Amino acid sequence: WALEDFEIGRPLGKGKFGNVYLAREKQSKFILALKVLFKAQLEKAGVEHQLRREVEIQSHLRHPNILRLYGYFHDATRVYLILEYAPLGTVYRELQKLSKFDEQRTATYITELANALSYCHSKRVIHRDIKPENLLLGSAGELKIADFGWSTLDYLPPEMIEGRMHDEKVDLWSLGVLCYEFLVGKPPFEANTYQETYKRISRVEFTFPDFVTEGARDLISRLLKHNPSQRPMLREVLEHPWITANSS
Ligand SMILES: CC(=O)N1CCN(C(=O)Cc2ccc(Nc3ncc(F)c(Nc4ccc(C(=O)Nc5ccccc5Cl)cc4)n3)cc2)CC1
Repeated sequence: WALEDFEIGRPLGKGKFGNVYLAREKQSKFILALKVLFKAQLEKAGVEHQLRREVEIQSHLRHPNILRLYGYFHDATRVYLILEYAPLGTVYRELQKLSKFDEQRTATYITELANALSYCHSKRVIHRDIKPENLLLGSAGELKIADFGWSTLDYLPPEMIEGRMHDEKVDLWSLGVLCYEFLVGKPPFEANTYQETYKRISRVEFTFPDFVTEGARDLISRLLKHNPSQRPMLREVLEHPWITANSS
């Protein structure tokens, strides 16, 4: 494949490593997404092997709630990734529109995530940074995870900011933060400065608005335990009463 094989549309967003553009395959007129990463920019970060980790990951890993990488190619100065196109966009933007999701919507998202993350883990794959700007939406409103790593302190667990050994439990922490932000509208450790957020995350200082229900409080509080070992398994998250309360 090559750049001349596609019609490029408007950009969809991002900026640091690569922008991601609307694309159309010239032959089929089928819609898909196209990421442009810069080779030199990748070499300075030293993440070139992490880009290869993705290409190797994507040849094995398939899940309805994870974006398919269809293929890849490269010219003299760029690396192009032929991605699946999530036509409803990023969860980040939905959260700005709706300000906050309701329980039934949050519970569905978290289940889709727990199923996704459960699959990833069982094949020795830890996602690093699940956050709203890395979560996309399918045509049926379903959660789709972009990226993995190549991988703001807001979603990082205490082990990572405090420089400790880390596990797949980092993803369980993120899920907790992601659940809180969904329900209340803002992340639980939000502060004015790096120093506060660090302190707050380190010490797990967060509180709940009165409206958050007992069940959601419980699930989130389990996920945001400082001790990673004390956090639940994805099995237990899927079998939590609040999750299985908010499901058909
Ligand atoms: C309601 C409505 O009319 N909408 C929904 C809101 N909306 C959008 O979200 C724009 C939008 C539309 C479609 C996509 N689809 C998609 N396809 C494949 C991809 F690989 C992909 N990857 C991206 C694309 C963009 C971003 C991104 O901008 N993230 C981000 C980074 C920093 C700050 C904020 C954000 Cl959202 C992250 C991942 N995006 C991504 C964005 C415009 C259209």
